[PDB]
Amino acid sequence: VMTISSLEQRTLNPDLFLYKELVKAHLGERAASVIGMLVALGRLSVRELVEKIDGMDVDSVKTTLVSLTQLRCVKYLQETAISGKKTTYYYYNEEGIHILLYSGLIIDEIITQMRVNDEEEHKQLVAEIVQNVISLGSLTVEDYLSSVTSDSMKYTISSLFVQLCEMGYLIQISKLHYTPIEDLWQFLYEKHYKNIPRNSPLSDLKKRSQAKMNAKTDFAKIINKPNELSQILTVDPKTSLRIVKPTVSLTINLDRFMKGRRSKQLINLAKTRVGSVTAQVYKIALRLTEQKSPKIRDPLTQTGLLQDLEEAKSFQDEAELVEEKTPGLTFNAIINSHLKILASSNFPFLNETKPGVYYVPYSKLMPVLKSSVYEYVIASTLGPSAMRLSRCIRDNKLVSEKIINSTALMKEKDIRSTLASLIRYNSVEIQEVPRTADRSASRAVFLFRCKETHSYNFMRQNLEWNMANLLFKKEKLKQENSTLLKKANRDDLLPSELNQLKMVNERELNVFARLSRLLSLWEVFQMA
Amino acid sequence: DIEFINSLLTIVWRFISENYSTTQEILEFITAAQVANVELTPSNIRSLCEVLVYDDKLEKVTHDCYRVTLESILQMFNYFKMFPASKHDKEVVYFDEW
Repeated sequence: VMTISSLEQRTLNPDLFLYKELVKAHLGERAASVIGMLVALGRLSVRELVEKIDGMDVDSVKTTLVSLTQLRCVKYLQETAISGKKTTYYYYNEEGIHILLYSGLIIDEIITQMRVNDEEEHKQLVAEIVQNVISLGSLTVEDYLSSVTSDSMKYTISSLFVQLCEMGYLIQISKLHYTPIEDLWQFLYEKHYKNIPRNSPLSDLKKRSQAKMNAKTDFAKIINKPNELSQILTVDPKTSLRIVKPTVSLTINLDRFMKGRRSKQLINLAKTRVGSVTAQVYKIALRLTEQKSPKIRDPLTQTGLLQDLEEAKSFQDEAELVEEKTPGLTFNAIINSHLKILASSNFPFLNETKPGVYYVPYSKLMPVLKSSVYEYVIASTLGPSAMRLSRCIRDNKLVSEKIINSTALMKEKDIRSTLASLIRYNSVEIQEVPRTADRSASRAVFLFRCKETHSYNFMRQNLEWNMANLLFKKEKLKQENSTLLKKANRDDLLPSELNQLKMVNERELNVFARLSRLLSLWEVFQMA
Repeated sequence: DIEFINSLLTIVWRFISENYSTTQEILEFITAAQVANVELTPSNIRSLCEVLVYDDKLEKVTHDCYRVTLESILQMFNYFKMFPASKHDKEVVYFDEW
């Protein structure tokens, strides 16, 4: 009745409308059009934009294009065909809009982890600098340096600039860094398939080894190019201190921001399972070791190509051995007593040891991290009953109600009630087995088996539809009070005008804190 | 019959806090004979073991025994309280499909 229950919007926009929602708050109108269409239809051409919508031909497209490129909201690729001419295809780029969904959250960790300089002018300084970085989308050093006032200390803001290069965070602008992982692999696959001067028709399987191995070493140099390079940043001419290259520009990065929050999730698991002191000693280790830790960067070869059935491991364990290599080899050598209490107690998480050197595995750590958080979700959502039965399916696997009723807890009827509450949304599935009848009819045997990626994805439905109505009715709160807000802006009177002024601001503060909260929940669920 | 399933809701209450523990079948061999109402056989060795096994209670460590960590906070992620707000919007975070 009256549809105000928001059943209208409920069914039809999974993923999708997420994107053009955020860019609408960002810009709106034309900007939401192109991206929203860039999502729905996927790969898109310049001329193709005009055809569909028909609105504002060639005036809007060229304007939106450069607008999307500065903030790099579009993945760009150009190539040609055997026939001739040229073509330029655009993709929805990475999860940039997620960075626009981040903003201050990134700047938060930027401010907090910038310690080693105690409570300094830095707070007002780089907050002005970083806000100028992300907003413009790209920053050249000299043109930015020109914005700084004269007859003052010029290297005060450059006191932390070369310190902005730091370890992680801001890196240089490089070339093709924005590029489809599938396409760059195919472009790098050239000079490989192309390589043989009619050599010899022996051992066709050697074409495999040739192309692959040569592509892997050529892939490593490309991905480690933005990762660590000291050339540009560490330049140190005389008559001064170390000063970043005035020519080469910079950009923010996924490295330590996605890492810092991942460490938080580990701390939350830590702090839960130990004291506050143990979490700190485990923390000071993570702060030094976070540089060479792939972690969030883990698959890196996954998107853009096949894995295998057979050779899947020969791919996977090839990564696992380099996930064996770098954690074992490079990381820190041997308060060690408080490490031993972090040692003797291992399960669930980490503290793997080699003779002479100890370090945390980045391979086997994730499964127990996914377990905990997920089990805490069901614990949070439903009562204590729904909790216990989840693992009851996870101890052994795929069994009937016979040994379940026995081994679980107490009562049949309530179990059946929470069984259908558990089986309500996916995640245990159901079994297809007959009893003697070969799919003929009821009374057949039943079992319950754990679900892979299905019991995950329902937390990926929690991604958008949480923030959706959250941000939307916050935006609807704007246009409703829009006549008031414009009056407030011009004023920057009456008893009742100040009332609704505090109203919206209240709702605004609480809705943004609610954005970041469940944001922190989603971030851990995006992997495995 | 009905006498069953109601006997496991009592004797397991506070014995937890008084438990490092050792041998894990001794924990029952302890629990089996106690309270003078006792308990019968190894049928209960695998009972309180594999029933309460999940969601804190006692942790599972090698050489067959039980540890304790995060239940001490619950008996006292955690601490959630003060919900809900009375009216007008927010959350739900359930069903709705999507």
